[PDB]
Formats: sequence, structure tokens, C-alpha cells
Amino acid sequence: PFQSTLWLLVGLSVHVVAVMLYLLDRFSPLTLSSAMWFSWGVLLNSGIGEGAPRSFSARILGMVWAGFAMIIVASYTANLAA
Amino acid sequence: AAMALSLITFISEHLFYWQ
Repeated sequence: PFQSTLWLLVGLSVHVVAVMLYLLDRFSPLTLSSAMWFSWGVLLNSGIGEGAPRSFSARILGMVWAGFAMIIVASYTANLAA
Repeated sequence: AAMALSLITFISEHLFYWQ
């Protein structure tokens, strides 16, 4: 039911947003690879999880990403209902 | 507005860090 138009951007959406965490860690008052697993984990409802953002602002980026997980997969499994 | 909210809060800790 999901067209390839949305697939490409959402697939690349996680990659371009995970890097901002380590970028934000530069001026904080955990390598880049060790921080990217978090975002892909959030969406996939996975059981693998370790390491959390340390800076206060980095949590906000992780915070807003949490809401994106709930809206997509739940609504995606609502279109199939019809 | 996510990063826009992040960048404006990015300098918020800079104020505490620099003062």
C-alpha cells in the first residue's frame, strides 16, 4: 500500500537525522556509528537498545524522533485495515 | 521544526557554557 515515493525519503530520513546527535555532542557542556543504531532501533520496535544521549539538547532530538515511530507504523497498519 | 528547535536550544547551553 505504500508507494515508493515516500519510501526513499523516509529511508534516508533516519540516516540524515542520526548524525545530528554526534554533531550536537561536539559542544556538549559514543562515536557516530555507536549513535546511529539508536534511531533505527526506535522505529523498528526492536529489543536491542543501549546508550542514550548525554547532553540535554541531544535528548530533544531523540525525543522528537520517538513520536515519528508511533505515527508511521500504527497508521501504516491502519491503511491495510481497509 | 525539529532541528529549528534543536539549534535554538543548541546555543542555550552555550550561554551556560560561556557564562
